[PDB]
Amino acid sequence: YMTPMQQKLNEVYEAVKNYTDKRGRRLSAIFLRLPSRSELPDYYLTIKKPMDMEKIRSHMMANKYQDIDSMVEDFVMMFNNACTYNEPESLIYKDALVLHKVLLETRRDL
Ligand SMILES: Nc1nnc(-c2ccccc2O)cc1N1CC[NH2+]CC1
Repeated sequence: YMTPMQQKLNEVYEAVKNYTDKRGRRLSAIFLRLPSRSELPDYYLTIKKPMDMEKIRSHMMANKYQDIDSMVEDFVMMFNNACTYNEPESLIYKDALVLHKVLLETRRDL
């Protein structure tokens, strides 16, 4: 069984994962797993602390987050990373902005 804190962390995680735009697209999809270092080596020269949602979920399911802010900080790092690597005109950049706002609104509601 999972702790109440794990259940709250999961509610925040699922809110980001499952958010859909007006067309029904989950903006989380590209963030679930980073490209490999072999695939995209220059990402890892620009981004000093890589993060994706696979990492966050396994940490949460390993009962390692002591509170909600610790998870939020990892999401914020991931979205900051996406917006550092990609240009502001790009779709991934814009998706990261929206999901960062979704994250904060979810934390406020909970
Ligand atoms: N351009 C990209 N930027 N960022 C990510 C990315 C993925 C997960 C977590 C954080 C991230 O920043 C992925 C990207 N692409 C995937 C598709 N193939 C081209 C590279």
